[PDB]
Amino acid sequence: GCIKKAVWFKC
Amino acid sequence: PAEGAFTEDFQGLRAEVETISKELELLDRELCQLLLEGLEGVLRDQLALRALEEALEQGQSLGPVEPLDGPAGAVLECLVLSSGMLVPELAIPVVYLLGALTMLSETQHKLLAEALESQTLLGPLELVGSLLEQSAPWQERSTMSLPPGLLGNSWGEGAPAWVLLDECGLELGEDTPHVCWEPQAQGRMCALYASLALLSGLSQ
Repeated sequence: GCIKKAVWFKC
Repeated sequence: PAEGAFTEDFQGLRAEVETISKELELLDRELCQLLLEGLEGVLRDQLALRALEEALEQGQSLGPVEPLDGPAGAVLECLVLSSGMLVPELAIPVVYLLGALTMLSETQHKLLAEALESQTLLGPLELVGSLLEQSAPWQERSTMSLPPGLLGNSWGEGAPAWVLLDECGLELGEDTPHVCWEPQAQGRMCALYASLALLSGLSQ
């Protein structure tokens, strides 16, 4: 199983 | 004319801290590293701590941030969208960190920058947390048996862990008891624990 998470990246 | 006690215990303090430190947004390694480099530089400059705290406005800022020079600007670049707008979920944990840091001395800020630079946050976090847990009740002065040297910390007059704790108002010794809890140290030890926990959390 997999799960979606929010990840912040440098622009 | 109130509910509960004036003071929390270590379990309550750790729960309060963890509502922030264990619910942080996930950062890509590159973004995380830039944020930590920025925070390290901010901790070495009292004006950068003030400028950053003012820029974040306790999460109430409306509109794009004003660009800042040096490390305070480097941190702001990790908390804003391309528009310059602050992201509350990224900024609010930094506001809590800056709030806790207000209780600490300039000497302690420089030691926290060294702990950050050397990726040594967990050692000090564990030492401070263990002293807060073992010194119950905080209202009473007590001698402790915990020997910091046996936890892997350098210990002796002038060592980083020694200065960090001495600056909280604890009474230290090279021989047992190495640490004597003083009730006057409560706020600074709690703030130091919260600052190390937040820096460890932000480091992922």
